[PDB]
Amino acid sequence: MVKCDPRHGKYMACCLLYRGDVVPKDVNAAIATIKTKRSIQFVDWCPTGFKVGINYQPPTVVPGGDLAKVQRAVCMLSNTTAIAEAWARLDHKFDLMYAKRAFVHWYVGEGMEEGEFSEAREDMAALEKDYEEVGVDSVEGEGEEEGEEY
Amino acid sequence: SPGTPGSRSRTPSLPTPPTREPKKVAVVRTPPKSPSSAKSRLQTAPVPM
Repeated sequence: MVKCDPRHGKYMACCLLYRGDVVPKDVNAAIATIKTKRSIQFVDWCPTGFKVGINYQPPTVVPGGDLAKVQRAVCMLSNTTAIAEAWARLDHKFDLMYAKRAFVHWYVGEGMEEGEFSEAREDMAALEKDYEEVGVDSVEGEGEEEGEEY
Repeated sequence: SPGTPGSRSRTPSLPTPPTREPKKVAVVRTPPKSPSSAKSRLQTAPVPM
């Protein structure tokens, strides 16, 4: 529900919330199945990468809706470098308006500083590099593509 | 002027109308008030780094 490719990012933390007719062993098996499909790479500095919650009440759809009804359902909150890479875009659209100082008088006109925009850009650029440092998880490798001679 | 004996005719002939005179009349006097202007412009957008 955010326009970023998770396969391009790296997973960092997940909370999974379960509703309705749900079995703890089947939740365990579902999450174990994700951890064995390690192509869904989580950070190597946090192997214990899941939180779980389970509640007995199934979801209700408000009449006039379109969502199918279900005996059980799943909600997730996920932290991943992909959504900071979406922020790195929103910052390079700020940068383009500020590189021509477009619109800044509608905000300096309220008794802000132009100095505030320059502060804000730099704070954001520091955040993108904060996320770059934790994208760099110093995970170990697997193999080479070629063999050797003797 | 010599002529016939006795009374001779009494003729004036001074022509009344003015001759050619200095009135040329047709000269340029008042052209419409007309200034030329060379003009210039210089583009001045925001130019940060």
